[PDB]
Amino acid sequence: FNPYTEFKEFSRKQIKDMEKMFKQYDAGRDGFIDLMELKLMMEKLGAPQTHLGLKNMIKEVDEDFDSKLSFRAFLLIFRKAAAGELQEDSGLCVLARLSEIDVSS
Ligand SMILES: [Ca+2]
Repeated sequence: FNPYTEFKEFSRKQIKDMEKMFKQYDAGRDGFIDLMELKLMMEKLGAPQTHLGLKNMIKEVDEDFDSKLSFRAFLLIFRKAAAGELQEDSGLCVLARLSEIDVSS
């Protein structure tokens, strides 16, 4: 898929930064962040989430029904963040905040 045409609100630098973080936490190297990998990510960032909380984070952006996060789903988190669509202090809000990738340009 082409992230550059699908997510025109982000510069190529920003998309590559997001790719850097995505790859860092896809420990399995399969191109997805699954529930267990996302559990570890939230722990490492210092904001651990419950079983079902993590499932709901994935559900919110998993528009392709992978039951895990593709890179498209990951970018969608930042799109929702940048557009004010995430619930205040929700798991996805916290992920985007603690990622250190600034989308509040
Ligand atoms: Ca993976």
